[PDB]
Amino acid sequence: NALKYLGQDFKTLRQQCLDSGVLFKDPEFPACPSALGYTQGIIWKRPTELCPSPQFIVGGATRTDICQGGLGDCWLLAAIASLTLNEELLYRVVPRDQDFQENYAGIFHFQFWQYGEWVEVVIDDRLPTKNGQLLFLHSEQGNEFWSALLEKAYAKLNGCYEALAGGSTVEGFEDFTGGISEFYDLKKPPANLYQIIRKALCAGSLLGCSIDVYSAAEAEAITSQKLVKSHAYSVTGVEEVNFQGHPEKLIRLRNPWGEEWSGAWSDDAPEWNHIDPRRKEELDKKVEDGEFWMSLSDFVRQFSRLEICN
Amino acid sequence: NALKYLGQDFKTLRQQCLDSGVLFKDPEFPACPSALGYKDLGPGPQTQGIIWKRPTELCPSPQFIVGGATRTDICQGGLGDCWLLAAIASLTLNEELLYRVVPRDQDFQENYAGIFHFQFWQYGEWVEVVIDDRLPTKNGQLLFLHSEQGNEFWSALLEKAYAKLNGCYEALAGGSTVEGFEDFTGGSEFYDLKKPPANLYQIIRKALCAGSLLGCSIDVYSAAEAEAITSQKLVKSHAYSVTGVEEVNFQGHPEKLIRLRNPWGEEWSGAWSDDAPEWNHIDPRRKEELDKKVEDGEFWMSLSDFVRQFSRLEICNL
Ligand SMILES: [Ca+2]
Ligand SMILES: [Ca+2]
Ligand SMILES: [Ca+2]
Ligand SMILES: [Ca+2]
Ligand SMILES: [Ca+2]
Repeated sequence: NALKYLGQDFKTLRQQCLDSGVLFKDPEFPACPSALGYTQGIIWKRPTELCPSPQFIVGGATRTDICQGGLGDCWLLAAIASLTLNEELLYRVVPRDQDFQENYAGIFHFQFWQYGEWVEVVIDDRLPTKNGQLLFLHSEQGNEFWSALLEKAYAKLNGCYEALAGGSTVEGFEDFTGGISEFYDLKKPPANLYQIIRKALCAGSLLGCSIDVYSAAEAEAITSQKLVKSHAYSVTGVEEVNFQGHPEKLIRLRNPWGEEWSGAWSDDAPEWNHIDPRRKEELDKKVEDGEFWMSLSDFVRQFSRLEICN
Repeated sequence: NALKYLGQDFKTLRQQCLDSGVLFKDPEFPACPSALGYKDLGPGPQTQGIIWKRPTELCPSPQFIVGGATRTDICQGGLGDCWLLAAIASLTLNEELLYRVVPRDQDFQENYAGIFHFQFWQYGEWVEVVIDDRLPTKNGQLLFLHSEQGNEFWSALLEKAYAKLNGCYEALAGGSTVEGFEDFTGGSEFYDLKKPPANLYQIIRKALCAGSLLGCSIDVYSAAEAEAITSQKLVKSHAYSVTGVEEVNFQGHPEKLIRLRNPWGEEWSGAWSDDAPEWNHIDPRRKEELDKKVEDGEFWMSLSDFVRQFSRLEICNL
């Protein structure tokens, strides 16, 4: 039974609002510069003000819905994308019976992991905007707001949105479910890296990776093959194809921007025409979406580290 | 051997500076508003009149360590990084590990070039972080972490290297971990003090002797109630170090006592407090041993009042 953060109860607070005919304004996280953590013309808007018929979830709560905005919370967002592949645990963190029509009182709740247990966090649905548009996390589908709201929820538990940026975890994700964070030096990898990744993905584990830098000015810089440096990616898959008379190990990556690697095994790359055309159809998706394949060899050369949250 | 953060090598950068006859200025963490933070320490009240000064500009003869690297040297300044500072205070009770994080062959005399290094735990390994010794100051004083001995600077510099690794000083405030301390050495366990285990005393004692890091705090139901002070001088929503357990004989029975330290360096006013009358009712030697009368942040409580007053105990087993 989850701890109520600051003793706020979603159900009793929603009822109070509904009965009063008001929308929730969270006294513990005001729509103020202190919630931002710091940029002109930021106005807080509810989804019901930006849209006539806002949806909480459209076509399922998926990684497609994870596009980073003007905030350096890549690790959190690559983590949420990874979490979408573990559907049962995603829907612990993101309660599904939440929407903008039934019982709508401008209030939402999420469950996070803090201090060896589940914590329930209540928020109001005012979200920072600039120019009629969400500043921070948004979905590919503009009528969809579950991920915008989830991110505000993490920001609340971290003190402000800015505290979400820069680090390799956040409050609500530290030792998630009481599991073991494991890290692999990709420059000295295990011989069975492919299997360890495949097993983790099958187990509903969370995997991400980054490219280390040697200068603060090189952070977020983009390589000649369109990788972003010092930037958390999701590992979203692995497959084996037969290429040039031998097995060929592939790894699938997703940039939390939602928009990619231009090297071997990239979306429009020529290696896909030298495999079983059936495999090209199944694997080579040609969408500018942040998600792409690399060979596992190219993966270990380009990136510094693999993280696995078991 | 530890990974060098941003590829920065202490020994070769230090010699470059000595050979140049300059003092190191870290190009990767400028003594600028950016190194401070974004809201409570961003551009514009707590940051008005901040001057960065090296300890050599603050003092005529600055020291790195004076009479040991000990918890009395951890006094929190105008920055809400209490979990970190309770962690570091806790870590001072594990000497072997403290001196892996704080390399001892550093000073302000021989080889001094305004550069220091510390090793932290990041991504399942040790990381070495280099800093210059320019520290934030206001009104002629350190703003953030300082020692009780004003000529001592190891802990001030340590907290600066944590700030660097975390992006800025502000990044160290608010949390129950920080970059360089997440899953320290492969280590965390949490006890609900309102439904505690029968053997809690023994769990704590074992952990303290293992050289584990122990800490505790009081939860709030209101954000405004953070850092509020109770009628018995406890601070709410505030990281404390657990630094000791003892059993004394009191009113015919064994009495279990726990020692806590406020990382402000300044205390519980109740039973077993510094000047509490209970002490005059146990063996005089145990009183001289245990009852130190110093406003230093550190005090005893009975384990019974501890579980009544505090919400949660963290144990980070190394
Ligand atoms: Ca969707
Ligand atoms: Ca592209
Ligand atoms: Ca793509
Ligand atoms: Ca000292
Ligand atoms: Ca004292």
